Formats: sequence, C-alpha cells, structure tokens
Amino acid sequence: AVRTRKGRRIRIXP
RNA sequence: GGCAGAUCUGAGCCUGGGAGCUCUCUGCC
Repeated sequence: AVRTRKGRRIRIXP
C-alpha cells in the first residue's frame, strides 16, 4: 500500500 | 486474533523525507 503525508510520501508494503 | 485498504489529508513524530515509528477509521474471516 502507498500513502502520502502532507510532505512525506510513504507506503506500507503493498 | 489474523488479513486488506486509507492521510495537502484521518493525525502526530523523525530527517534520511521514506518505503520508519505510533494512533485511528472501514471491510472481510
């Protein structure tokens, strides 16, 4: 999974 | 208990600014 944090672009494995 | 999805947004933190830490919501078994 992919996720963004108003600045920091993150992700969780798939 | 396990699995899946989610952040100019569901929120905060760390600097390296990610594929890290914590919380929350929804769905399924």
